[PDB]
Amino acid sequence: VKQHLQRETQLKQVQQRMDAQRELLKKGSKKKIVDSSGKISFKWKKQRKR
Amino acid sequence: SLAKSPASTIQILGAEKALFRALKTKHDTPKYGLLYHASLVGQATGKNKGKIARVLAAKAAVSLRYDALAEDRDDSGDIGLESRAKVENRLSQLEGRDLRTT
Amino acid sequence: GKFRTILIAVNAYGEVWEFDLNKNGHVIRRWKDQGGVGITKIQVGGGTTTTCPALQISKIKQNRWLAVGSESGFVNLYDRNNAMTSSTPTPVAALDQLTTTISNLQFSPDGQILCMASRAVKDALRLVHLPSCSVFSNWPTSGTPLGKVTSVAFSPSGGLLAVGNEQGKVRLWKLNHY
Amino acid sequence: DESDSNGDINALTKILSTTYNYKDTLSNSKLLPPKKLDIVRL
Amino acid sequence: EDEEDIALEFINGEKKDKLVNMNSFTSMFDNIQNVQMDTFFDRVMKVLT
Amino acid sequence: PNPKAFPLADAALTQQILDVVQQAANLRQLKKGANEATKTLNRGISEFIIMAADCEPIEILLHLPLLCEDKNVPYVFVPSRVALGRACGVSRPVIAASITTNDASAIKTQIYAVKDKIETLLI
Amino acid sequence: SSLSDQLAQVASNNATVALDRKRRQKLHSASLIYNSKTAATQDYDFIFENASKALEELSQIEPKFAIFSRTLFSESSISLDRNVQTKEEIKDLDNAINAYLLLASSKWYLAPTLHATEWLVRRFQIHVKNTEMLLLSTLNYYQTPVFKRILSIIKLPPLFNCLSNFVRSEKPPTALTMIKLFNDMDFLKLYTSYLDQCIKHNATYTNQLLFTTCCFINVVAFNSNNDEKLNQLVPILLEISAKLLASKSKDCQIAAHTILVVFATALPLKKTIILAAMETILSNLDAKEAKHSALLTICKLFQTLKGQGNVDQLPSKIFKLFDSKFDTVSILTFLDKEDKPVCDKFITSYTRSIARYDRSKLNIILSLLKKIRLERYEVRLIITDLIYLSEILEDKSQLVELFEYFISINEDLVLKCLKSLGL
Repeated sequence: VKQHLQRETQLKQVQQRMDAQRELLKKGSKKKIVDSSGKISFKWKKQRKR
Repeated sequence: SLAKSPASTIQILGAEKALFRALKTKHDTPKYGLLYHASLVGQATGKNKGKIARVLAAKAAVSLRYDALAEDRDDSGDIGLESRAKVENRLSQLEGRDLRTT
Repeated sequence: GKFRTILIAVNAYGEVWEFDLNKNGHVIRRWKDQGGVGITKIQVGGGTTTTCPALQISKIKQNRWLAVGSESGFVNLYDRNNAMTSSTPTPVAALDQLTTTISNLQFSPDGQILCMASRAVKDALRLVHLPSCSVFSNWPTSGTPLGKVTSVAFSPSGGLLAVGNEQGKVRLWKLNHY
Repeated sequence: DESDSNGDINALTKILSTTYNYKDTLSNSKLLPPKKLDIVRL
Repeated sequence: EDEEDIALEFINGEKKDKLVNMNSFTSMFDNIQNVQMDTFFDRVMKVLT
Repeated sequence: PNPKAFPLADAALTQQILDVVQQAANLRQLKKGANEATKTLNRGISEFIIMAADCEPIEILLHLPLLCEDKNVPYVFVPSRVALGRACGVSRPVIAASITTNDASAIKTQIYAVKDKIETLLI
Repeated sequence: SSLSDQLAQVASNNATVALDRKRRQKLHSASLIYNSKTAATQDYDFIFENASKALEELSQIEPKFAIFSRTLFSESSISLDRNVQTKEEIKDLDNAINAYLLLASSKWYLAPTLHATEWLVRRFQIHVKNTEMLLLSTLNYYQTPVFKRILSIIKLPPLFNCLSNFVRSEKPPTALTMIKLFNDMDFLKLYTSYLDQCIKHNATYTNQLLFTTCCFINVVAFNSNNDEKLNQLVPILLEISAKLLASKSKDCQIAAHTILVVFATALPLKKTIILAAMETILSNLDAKEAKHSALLTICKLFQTLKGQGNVDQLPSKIFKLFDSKFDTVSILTFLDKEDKPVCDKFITSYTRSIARYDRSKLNIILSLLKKIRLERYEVRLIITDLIYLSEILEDKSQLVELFEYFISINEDLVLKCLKSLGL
């Protein structure tokens, strides 16, 4: 059971980061910020997609 | 249960086998499943059959649910009927869009 | 020689109060705009107002068109005659050609043209025909040196529309029908 | 053949035979047509 | 009162007209099969309105 | 106004919601529409659920609170679908929506405060 | 010019003279009902005997094929060739074909009709020599396998390149493509020629009229962008409107009603054009469905009419003719109908004409005012006209009641009018 659950969380992380990448691809007006501990993130300009 | 499920499922519900094979080997997903024999798709033609399968599936989810849970039912198929009007319209307009040049 | 001023205030959420001012400030009427979560600007037009200020108390008219411009880029246009008498009204039209944040709602003095303009990106202005409530479709094209519009000013009589953008320049256009 | 010499029926034919411009001009009816501005930059 | 005020009253009394746009007529090509042309006229009227 | 949705917020809590969802969608940590919320709930990633108490008919999202009860996730209604649409940032009425999970957001404190509020109401 | 160019020219000329056995097999093989192999085997006698039978059944169903049986289906018409008779005879025979096609355009849902036109198409080469009129007459039929077969057979004249790309497709052409077609202009000119001919022969019908009017509607639709193109498309559709008005078929007049309402709401027009239109519509108004439709159309015409003096008094003869066709009872009925289409400007011009002309049906006037809601400026205008009639005409209790109604409802504008003129 233990390795079930840990593999589960690992795959959750993989899927989350990979959907972050997809979103990166899709559309909009992105912005790349290096958050204080040194970690990248993306913020979209306030914009209603038509 | 059937209303419990979301739209994309009710689209794909038949050909779950090919779906899972595609998923576990990274080919491209099927599209029709059991709603093939629905008469709407039965007049659609090709890529149109796919698009109509999708829209009909969504409207099917709506109608399914409303018949399923509503405390107060008219049993007259009003939501389904107007839905059929909707998808009929979407169909014929899509059909009318021809892809070639004139 | 007798009139009255009605302040019309708008909290962001979408709740619109209407006070009068002749008697000390009381709440004449309160209603909820339909939708419009992030609401930022409000204007009235068509009669007389702080954008077409009249000349003598004989020249004061009662206003007809109400515009609620809201943050995602929307505009809801309202007809006073039935909004006031329904006290939980329905929009007469919705304009959402724009896509960015709304900053400037103004009217022509007549109330025939509703000039809306955003502020977050170049080329962000459009004019709307009333009472059709329909956006005009031959201006402004991609060769209109607008820039980030920040202030929208008609003139009362002449028929000019002066628009002022961020780069530090206003620009003129004259409407001919006026 | 031809010889030119209660409502009729040839009124439309005649009037369109006469007039050269149909989107009216003489009006300037103190109203503003939709979907078309008359705008001059300055 | 004054002439500009009459003109303002003219603008005010003007009421809106639902305009035509380039794709607001296909449903008749849809329902053109065996329906009465009076009904067709009704259809066009209510599509405008 | 609809006697079918049981938990329905006020103006104040509606304001709080629609704000949190603006910033969520502005980050794209929000998923939209009833079908997609249904997916997420079954995914077990749904942080919580907003619904719109003015969709005709109402059943077509009335089904979800079944899932919510089962999976122990908060769900609330707000009374204006056009509001929820222009809030989440699209061009249509949006009868439902759900906020997802990501601990790397700059909005964890807001999201838990709000879900505290909705829990308070629901319980 | 290129040698091959001039030779292609010559071929297009000579495409039918069955010069050789091969080209005879090809030409004679092109045909409608049968498949190619049989359409090559079978013979003139077979075709003609069956066709004559088909003419017999069709003359039974509709008795006016008889002269066609007289001429186009005679044993001589077995004998004769087309490609050697002189040009006078050719224009003659084409006129005859046009007559037949005009008539046969109405009954295409019948295998006997199919066989008759089959005889024509394989004996006279109508599928190459009278294609313009053939396609026009059959054009309202474009989901059916008959249109399939006919398109597939025929070389399409330059005005049909849309169908040209549709030649032997699998699915019928779509209204979108057909609307492109009609959006072209010279094709509209040809179509109007066709409809004038069809009207003057007075053989028109529901399917064709509905289709063609819907097509014009969508033409002004897709043209609604560039007001210039409409500024040059006005004539065509107006003359077709007038000529449809010329008919005696309530269907034709209400089709004209439709095309007028759409064109008038898509362009701002001139008052003279509008009033002339209303006049002729009324002048040929005969039926009662036409009455109702014309009422709606006239109302809309005035309501969309915009300019200086939108509420001017209706001219004299026009006003008398309108009263004659619609005494006040019809008007009050249409008004107190619950549909309530905006018709106030028409109402007001009507009232101004009544006051300036009739001076008697003032109680009808007040009833109408009590029945419909108006707007301030035209109310002022009507009041001013009433003031003129009070100051000129002898005082009338009905006029007093009119003033009283205004006093009950909006006396203050009456006061403003009095201060403009009077005590």
